[PDB]
Amino acid sequence: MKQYLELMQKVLDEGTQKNDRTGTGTLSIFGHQMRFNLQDGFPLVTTKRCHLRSIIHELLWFLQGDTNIAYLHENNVTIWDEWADENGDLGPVYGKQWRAWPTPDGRHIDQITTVLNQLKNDPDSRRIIVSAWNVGELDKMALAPCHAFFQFYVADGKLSCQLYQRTCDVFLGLPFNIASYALLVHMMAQQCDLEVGDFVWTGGDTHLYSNHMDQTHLQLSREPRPLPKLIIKRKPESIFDYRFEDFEIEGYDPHPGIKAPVAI
Amino acid sequence: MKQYLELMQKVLDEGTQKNDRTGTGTLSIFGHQMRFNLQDGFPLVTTKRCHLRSIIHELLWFLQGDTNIAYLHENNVTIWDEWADENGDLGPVYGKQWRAWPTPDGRHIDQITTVLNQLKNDPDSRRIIVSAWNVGELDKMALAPCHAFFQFYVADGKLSCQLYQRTCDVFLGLPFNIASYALLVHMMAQQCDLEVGDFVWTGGDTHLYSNHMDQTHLQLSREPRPLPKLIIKRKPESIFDYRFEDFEIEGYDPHPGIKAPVAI
Repeated sequence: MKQYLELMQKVLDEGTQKNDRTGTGTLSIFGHQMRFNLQDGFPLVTTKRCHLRSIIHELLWFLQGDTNIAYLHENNVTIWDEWADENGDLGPVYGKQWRAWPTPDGRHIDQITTVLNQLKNDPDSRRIIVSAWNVGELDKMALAPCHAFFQFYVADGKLSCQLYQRTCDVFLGLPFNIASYALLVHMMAQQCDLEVGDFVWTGGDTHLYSNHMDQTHLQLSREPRPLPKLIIKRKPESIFDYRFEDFEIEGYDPHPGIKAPVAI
Repeated sequence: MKQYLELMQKVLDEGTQKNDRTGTGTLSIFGHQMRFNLQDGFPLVTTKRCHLRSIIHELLWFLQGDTNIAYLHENNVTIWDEWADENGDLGPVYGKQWRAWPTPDGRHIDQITTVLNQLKNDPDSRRIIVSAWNVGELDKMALAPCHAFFQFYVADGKLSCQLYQRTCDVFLGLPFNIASYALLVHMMAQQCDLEVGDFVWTGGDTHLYSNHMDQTHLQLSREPRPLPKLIIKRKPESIFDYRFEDFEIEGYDPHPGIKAPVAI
């Protein structure tokens, strides 16, 4: 997409050379923001073939709040295998914080229900927020939250959402990340009888790995195509009742997929 | 400053009309980002007279972690009086989370020391973060964090910082907000023997109150002047040992101050 390709080019033109968790070098910039008007189409990259299968399953999994990968495994979703232990546990990652943030007084805060409550009764609230950045539980998580915090906003009958992504592998992870949150906005909007607004993506350490340079140049040589349209076949009673089959994508005509090799 | 005035104009041109905590109407946009290269000068607005007295005291107060306004009062800083109770308490606001985030297992996490530890031993970390958004303690705070989360970044010997501001009164609060964080970056950089980089400001619900429109148009008619220079007269042994007198501003030549009337 235009916004995505412009970010790739920006990292290439302005990125500084360094390293990551000590391994593969990277070109990186700090601080970036882009906006996707969801009324213009579902933001699924077209300059390379992407699939929504894992994205959808992971999101439904997040919303359920169970951090064991059992559900993902039953559906052959393996993106979390790398971080899961023998029992399939990941510690209190995303879902646990979204649905049951533990407080010092023994309570479990349901941030998703809280946000829906706010969108329904106080849509102009300036604190319709979900945070996965639970400082007191970071050490127990298999992975510190990458999509760390997000906020909702309502205006002119439309729901918008801004995500703060602390770290981002532009080539491998970003396409997945944008589609995931765009899907969440559509689901939240449907439950609130609102139209979709903008998805605002804000990033911290935004980078391209050195071994993805040829792949990036290849993608940049391709012309973006019209964005597809997301179709929600059913209207569930609540945000926790969506099913994999409820989602469909129309008019998706991407360029060939590009593999993303990673070092270990 | 150029960046500040451009935001004012953007809210005027693109802002949507609505309301706040039910009271004064506002013009607002959602999602914005601007960057201040601290090497170009200290970002203290010049199109209206600003003072750093309260800003400095509040920051030193944050760093100490005590949320009682006693210190502020002793120095005639009254910006928190509005929210403090009879005893001068505010609940677990900013400072408490910065220095002693309570965990469910009975610990108090010092995020400031953690960040300094990271800048010293792992400057390329993609999670050098401080969060004040403690979901489990929001109800006990006199005010939910407005400057909610910030992240540091190091490149080419320079320290950068990005702040996520969930809500922002562009006319009254923003000038204060930018200077406060710019000061923190300078202090953090000095302690780490680094040069200052960029301060990246990211906002959520960014607005202008209806009763600040004339004031905004007046400020927009004024030409920004060269930014001043921050002078740190001393080099403390740690981030917790700064004193009010350690800071001085040179070359500050602003336009006259503009009062900001607020409804109650």
